[PDB]
Formats: sequence, C-alpha cells, structure tokens
Amino acid sequence: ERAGPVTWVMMIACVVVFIAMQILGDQEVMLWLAWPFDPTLKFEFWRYFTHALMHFSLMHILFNLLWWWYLGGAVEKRLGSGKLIVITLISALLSGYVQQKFSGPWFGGLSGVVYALMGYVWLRGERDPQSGIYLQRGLIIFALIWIVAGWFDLFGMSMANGAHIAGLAVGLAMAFVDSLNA
Repeated sequence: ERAGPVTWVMMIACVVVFIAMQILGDQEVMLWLAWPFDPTLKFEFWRYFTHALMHFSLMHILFNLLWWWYLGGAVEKRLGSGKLIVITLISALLSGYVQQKFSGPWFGGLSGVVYALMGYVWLRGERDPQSGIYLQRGLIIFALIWIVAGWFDLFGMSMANGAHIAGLAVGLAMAFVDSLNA
C-alpha cells in the first residue's frame, strides 16, 4: 500500500520540472511548457496539458503535491489508474482554458486538478460512501482553508478563482456521474 504509477509519475514530473525551473528560470521553462501563447504554437499539443506541471514557489508545489498524493493516490488505489488519468486530463484542460481566457497563457500548476480531486472525493463520499472514497471531516476543514487562501489571494497559487471552480465543477460532475450507477 503506497502511491500507484499515475500518482507517482505526476509527482516525479512536477519535481523534475520545478528543478528545471530553478536552474533555467521559470521563463525558459514556460517558453516550452506553457499554454500556446502564440498562433505558431497552437499545434504543440502537449501545451494544453504541460502547464499543470510547472510550479512557481515551494509553498505552491508542496501543497499541491500533498493533496495530489493523498487524494489522487486514494482515487488510484480504490478506483483505478484510468479514473485518475481522466479526472486529471479533463480538469487540466478546462481550468487551463478558463485561466487562459480571463488572464493570458502565463500560468501553471496542479491546483485546478486538486480542486477537481477535492470535489470528486467529497461528493463521491457524500453520495456513495460504499465506494471506499470520502473526504474526512478534519480534512474537509483543511481543504476549505486551502481554498480560502487561494480565493482571497492569501497565498500565491498561479491560477485564478474562475479556473479553480472549472476544476471543481469537473470533479463534481464526474463524482455525480460515477455515483449515478448504483
């Protein structure tokens, strides 16, 4: 009982990327991994996802990865690799899209995906506890605090509020759908 392959690879990739940003600077890394910021870039398709891999401070990566580890790891063990992969891909594109829409292509990090995972895990537990999946009371509280910090901009998280809701909404939709089975 550890962190599965999707859980573990993402963490590794985010770390390696953060190191690359510490050495080359953020800008050089953004140049390569950010949402297409020019028409000439619109068919470099990794860019619609690789923005989620870049973090700008230690707070930012530390907390995103704690949540990812705990929640993404829970989803992966109890529900499967494919599920985590899908939640991640969809929440990444959507939050990316909204961010980009309201504020330009210069952003990054896994917090959109974390809002999806928070909404997914909380609502699956609410609607379908027998899945094995739920957010603990204590943790609802820490989640909520983490959300507040970002909503009221008490700590720098790269992405804006409309993008985090997009992320949340995706996680809610998917839990909804998933719990619609039984």
